[PDB]
Amino acid sequence: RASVGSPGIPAQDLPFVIKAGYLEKRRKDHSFLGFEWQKRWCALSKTVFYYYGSDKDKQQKGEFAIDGYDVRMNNTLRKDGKKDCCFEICAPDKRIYQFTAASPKDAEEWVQQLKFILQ
Repeated sequence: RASVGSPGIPAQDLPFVIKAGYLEKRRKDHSFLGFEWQKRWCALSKTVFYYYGSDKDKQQKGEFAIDGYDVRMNNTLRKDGKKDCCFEICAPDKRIYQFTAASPKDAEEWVQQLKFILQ
């Protein structure tokens, strides 16, 4: 872990938000209670991607800088009728954040926005 954690910032207060919206993020955990894909309010503040339980939370569940990462649509992350709504953001250390959007267009807009930054 880091020596000093990321400051908690209310969702409403985030600066320089390029794009924001509800997505579902896939759980890492093999064994869990509830759904694999958990609803998260996501926001890209400059190059930092924040995620929250809701768009009114006072503190993020987590965040990461996208610098040096890659992004793609991925139609294999689920079998359900949402197969064409999923994309992932891949880090230099092969950590992956995997997301489902409300529609294929919504996912593609996220990817385009991120892809345009990752250069």
